[PDB]
Amino acid sequence: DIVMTQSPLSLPVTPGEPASISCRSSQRLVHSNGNTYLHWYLQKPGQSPRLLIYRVSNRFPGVPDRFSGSGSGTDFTLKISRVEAEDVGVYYCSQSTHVPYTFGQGTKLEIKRTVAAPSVFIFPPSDEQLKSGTASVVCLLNNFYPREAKVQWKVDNALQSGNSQESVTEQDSKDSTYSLSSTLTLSKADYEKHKVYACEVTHQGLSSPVTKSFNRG
Amino acid sequence: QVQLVQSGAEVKKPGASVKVSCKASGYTFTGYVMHWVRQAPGQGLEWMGFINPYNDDIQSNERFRGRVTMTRDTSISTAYMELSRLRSDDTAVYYCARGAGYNFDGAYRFFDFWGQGTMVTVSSASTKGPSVFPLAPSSKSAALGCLVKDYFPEPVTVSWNSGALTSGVHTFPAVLQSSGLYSLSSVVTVPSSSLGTQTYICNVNHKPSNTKVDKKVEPK
Amino acid sequence: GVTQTPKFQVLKTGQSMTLQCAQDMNHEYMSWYRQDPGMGLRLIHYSVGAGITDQGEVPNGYNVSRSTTEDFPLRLLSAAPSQTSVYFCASRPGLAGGRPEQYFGPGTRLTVTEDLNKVFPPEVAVFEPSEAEISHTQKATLVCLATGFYPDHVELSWWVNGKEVHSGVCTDPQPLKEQPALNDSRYALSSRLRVSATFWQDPRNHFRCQVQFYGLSENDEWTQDRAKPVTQIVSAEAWGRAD
Amino acid sequence: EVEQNSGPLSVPEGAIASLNCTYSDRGSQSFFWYRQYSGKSPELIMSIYSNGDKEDGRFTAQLNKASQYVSLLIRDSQPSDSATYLCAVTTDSWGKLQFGAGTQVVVTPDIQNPDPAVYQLRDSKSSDKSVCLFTDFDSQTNVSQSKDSDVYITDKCVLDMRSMDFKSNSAVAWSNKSDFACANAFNNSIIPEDTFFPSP
Ligand SMILES: [Cl-]
Ligand SMILES: [Zn+2]
Ligand SMILES: [Zn+2]
Ligand SMILES: [Zn+2]
Repeated sequence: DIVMTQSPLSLPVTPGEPASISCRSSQRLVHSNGNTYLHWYLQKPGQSPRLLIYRVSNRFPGVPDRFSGSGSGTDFTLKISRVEAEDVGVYYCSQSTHVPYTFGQGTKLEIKRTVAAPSVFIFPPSDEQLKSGTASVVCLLNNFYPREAKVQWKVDNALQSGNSQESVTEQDSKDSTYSLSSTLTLSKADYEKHKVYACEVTHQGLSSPVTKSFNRG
Repeated sequence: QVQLVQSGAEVKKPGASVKVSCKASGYTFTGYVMHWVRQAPGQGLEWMGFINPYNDDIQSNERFRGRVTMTRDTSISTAYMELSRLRSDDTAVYYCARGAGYNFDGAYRFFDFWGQGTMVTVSSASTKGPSVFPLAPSSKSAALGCLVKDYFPEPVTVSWNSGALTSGVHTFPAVLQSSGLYSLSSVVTVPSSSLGTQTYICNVNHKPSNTKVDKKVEPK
Repeated sequence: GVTQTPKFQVLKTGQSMTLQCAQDMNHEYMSWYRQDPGMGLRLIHYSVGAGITDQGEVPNGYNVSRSTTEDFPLRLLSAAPSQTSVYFCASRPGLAGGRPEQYFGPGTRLTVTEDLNKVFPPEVAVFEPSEAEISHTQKATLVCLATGFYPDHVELSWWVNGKEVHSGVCTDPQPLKEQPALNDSRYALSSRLRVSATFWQDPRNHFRCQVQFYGLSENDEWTQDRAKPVTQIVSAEAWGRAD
Repeated sequence: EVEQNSGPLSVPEGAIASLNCTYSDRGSQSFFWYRQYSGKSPELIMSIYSNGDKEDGRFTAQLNKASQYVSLLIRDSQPSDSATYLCAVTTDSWGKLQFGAGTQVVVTPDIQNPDPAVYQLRDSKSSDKSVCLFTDFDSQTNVSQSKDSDVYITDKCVLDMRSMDFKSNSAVAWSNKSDFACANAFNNSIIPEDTFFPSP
């Protein structure tokens, strides 16, 4: 098969600046009929891919004119003039001259809209979950940049560890911010043996570690 | 109004078979070829093959030759892909993607319209429907949500007031617990005041277990 | 008398259209008809004088506006495949007295499709007269063939030594469907030009068959490997052979 | 309602073509005839108001208001007259102009010296591609449509070399099948036994 190789796999860039992704093939891609079947697709979060550029330099209908392609032989390049918030996603270069069709690894676009702190929200477990012998406490960070955060759960001021998982959404289309959701899991038995429940949240967009808490159980 | 609408998500044990359908609307079905592309979770794209529904001509990726079966039914405007002898590393999203070449034109070598996709999970483990618990709003001057816990396999989908409420929501990537079952949270911010006004319900769907739950989320 | 543009137009489902109709007579009454093989002529809209309009027989998808006395355009909101037709603009004097004669404009041929990849230009070929026809009748017939075009919007013409010719020609009144069953089929057309044997066998005489095709514009978008099926002239030719 | 004589009317070159028209309401005042060629706009050719004849060139329109009947005769009918003729009627000076369905007229030429034959003609740029021409045949010989989906046959069309005094009919037929020569092409038509088939 033809291997496809994109240059930066992770490209962060501030709005209104130039962005440039390279792509490179193990062989030349000129079909016998004369055309060069090399393309560019973009995948946003929670969507299928969408064609931007086809046959090196042709923009697909709908695509803004700030996107453009070039190249010949083995080296090809996607260029964006003015990067905006809606450009966030994964950029794949593809080859269709020979069988089988092969894509590149993908290049993620991060936007360098800077510094913004989270809006924290603790949640006690529901009254109906507690019937079935388990208790889930949820700490919600919301709309923050950069992505780097740290959550420390504390129960009766005792730092808990290795009993909670966290999950994080992709960078948003509009505000260009992330959101996070940690979940401490305890038994019903152990839940009732304590009272003060809290998540401590450190982030470089905050001055001092904000913390939110409650008490029952 | 070109629309490609695929079959819902499924679960199959190792060594078995799965059959994904893709149904076209708003164009002449026989005019364009139909490719299939897959995506494993947190991975790139892989092309499997195509079927030209005019003449039944077929190409395939060497990797699947023997295992993959692409057919078509022109009367109902539907193309099929059937993969068999399923290994665990065939767990992925499977897309159908239309070629851009009308009537034997060379533009079929790139794709202009995709389907919504089909998650196929290969596992010996049992199917299980979720439990849905509220995340009641704080006693403080406003976020609430739904917690969908203990389901297998992926995926699920969450909406608010039958799809009416859409602004401010974040539905999180699922988390694989040590028990082998999946769990996620969906949340949403609303105005400080309007907890007494509005009546919020989350609509959870898990198709492999055939589960539909309409759970109220209100202060206590 | 009556002016009407454009002559031909192809359109995609959902697009919007504006049909221009001017007239240098000082007429008060102006109307729009449409003609389909089944029904015949059908009144869409009309205007008794400048500043007022009203609804005729089949008005649903159409909008009219009588601004000035001269002009009277017609507006299509969202094009449908039902609205594939020929549209005519008409005008009476409408004053209480003499000359109640209605005069029609040239007409506009409109075709609407689900997708514009179904439009193709015509392939054109000239076929030279047989040696047997020259021998048996002392005459020579050339034949022209316009093949595989869509939509049905074409004007065939014959040329000799750089000047157009009407004498001794005839073109088909109606074009053939290559695929008669399916209702979005491509089209074929033939024409002839007959000429004395002596004239064909002069090697200085040159013949040319032209087809003006009315398809897309440079504005319309195109994702296809083949060349954009734009408005163009395709043509083929033959010299006289002295054998 | 404006009702005309139906179908396509066939008339020999030089003969007279009769067209009728009848209307419903007695209040009708003006009466018009239009002439529409294939793929063109209607052209006004005659108009009557009072009862009786009105003659103009080879046209003769006639009106009788009592029987609510209108006519158009075409003397010495030429092949150029082949078109479809619309009848039109109004009550007022600004009242609605009600058209009729239309009556198609086909004027078949007088082929005095017929010599039916099927010739084969080759493409200018390819000896490979070729076409079959059925020509110089008598009027009242009808060419039928193709049965096969891959064989194309056009309908008969009338020619006129005006520098001479000669008119001929012609039909064209072609196909991409290797199973196709000019001998079999017009087998679906009933043609003269007379017909000339030269060597290919
Ligand atoms: Cl026919
Ligand atoms: Zn503890
Ligand atoms: Zn404890
Ligand atoms: Zn092999």
